[PDB]
Amino acid sequence: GSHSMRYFSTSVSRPGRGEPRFIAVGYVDDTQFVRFDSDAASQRMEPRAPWIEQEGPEYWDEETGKVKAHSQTDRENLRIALRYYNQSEAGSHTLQMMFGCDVGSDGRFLRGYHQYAYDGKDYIALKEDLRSWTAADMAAQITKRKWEAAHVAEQQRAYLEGTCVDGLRRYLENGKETLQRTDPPKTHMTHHPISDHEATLRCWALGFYPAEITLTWQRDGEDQTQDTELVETRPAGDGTFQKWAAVVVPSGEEQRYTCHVQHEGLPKPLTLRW
Amino acid sequence: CYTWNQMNL
Amino acid sequence: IQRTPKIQVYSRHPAENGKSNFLNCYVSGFHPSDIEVDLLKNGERIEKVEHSDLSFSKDWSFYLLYYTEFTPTEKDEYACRVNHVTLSQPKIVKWDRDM
Ligand SMILES: *[C@@H]1O[C@H](CO)[C@@H](O[C@@H]2O[C@H](CO)[C@@H](O[C@@H]3O[C@H](CO)[C@@H](O)[C@H](O[C@H]4O[C@H](CO)[C@@H](O)[C@H](O)[C@@H]4O)[C@@H]3O)[C@H](O)[C@H]2NC(C)=O)[C@H](O)[C@H]1NC(C)=O
Repeated sequence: GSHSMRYFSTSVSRPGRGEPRFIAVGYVDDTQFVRFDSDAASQRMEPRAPWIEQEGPEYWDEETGKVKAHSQTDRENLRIALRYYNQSEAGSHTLQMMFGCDVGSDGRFLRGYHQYAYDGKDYIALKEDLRSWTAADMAAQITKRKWEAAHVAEQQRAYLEGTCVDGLRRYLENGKETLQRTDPPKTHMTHHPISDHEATLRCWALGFYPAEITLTWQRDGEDQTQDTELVETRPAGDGTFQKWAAVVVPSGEEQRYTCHVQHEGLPKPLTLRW
Repeated sequence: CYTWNQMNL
Repeated sequence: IQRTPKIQVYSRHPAENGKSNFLNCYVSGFHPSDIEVDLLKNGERIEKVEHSDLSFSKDWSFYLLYYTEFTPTEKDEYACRVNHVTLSQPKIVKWDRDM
């Protein structure tokens, strides 16, 4: 099926306590495989998945060099944002960045990404045409003029349509034992009385990969939408994910409620009933 | 497969 | 902007008393990234606790997984204590075996 590759970087300044802290992480689908921490001792792009440790030291020299350069660029980009927003030099600010590509079931390029965020809000983002930028405020429009004059999107597109797609196909191959196997969710249901006239039904989904899943409660075939407590999908810690959905029901009316599980690894969507 | 992020704001 | 962390305390596998497991504290949806997370056993802080590398979701809000290996018992009470600028005080979320 379709697959994705993403890098997420974060630079947090700390005036008076040294250089800004830079952290970057790389993902294939919902599987992290590399990391870089500017405060770690190695000062190297470190591996985080088994299928990437087979890469030679030439790969690690190349990736360590590119991520170190990004770290220093975000260091001077944090100073620039201070001038743009007229902010003081004592405050701690955040510069975040995401870039990557999406490939189809065959490996063809579908979409590419290249986005910046300052202090948690959108700054600039490469549009779907891989040529123009979405400037989110007056400060980003200064950056949009600079980058569109220096044709920044052209080199960034060459990576997205080429180096990103090639590396993603190469990663999916080396780790096909993990990256390309979908684990369907193991489901169960629990029952908790809260008073003598109400009770809780909790619908569990455990040990599934990839993370995308949909849990829905129904009363007499009608979606609940509201009245349904839904938690964020959470990592189990072993590469699989968890999620549960709970509904509060009047006592004696348990069987009129159903839970519906949709997942990639399910041949048919499940329906659960107490 | 990291890219070249040397563009300044 | 500032976003408040969503906190989940749970085990990697279903809890069997006497069977080795993993205690998880997953904080997500927060901003800025500066956060303090401590796993607790009977009110006491657990010492050797690992955490994932800092990452974030599509909306730029961060998430972190703090985890340690543990063996649940009938009497032992576990919890997660999170502090963040958006919180008026450190928030303690106790571990429920069915949450
Ligand atoms: C970019 O940022 C800079 C610095 O943050 C900013 O320049 C400063 O703006 C403030 C106002 O926003 C100025 O403050 C004034 O300072 C004088 C003395 O220097 C004070 O007396 C003034 O206070 C009066 O108003 C109060 C309101 O109740 C009264 O109670 C009081 O008694 C005073 O009468 C006033 O606040 C400041 O002087 C400047 N300059 C510096 C160096 O800080 C600049 O405007 C920002 N630029 C943009 C485009 O936003």
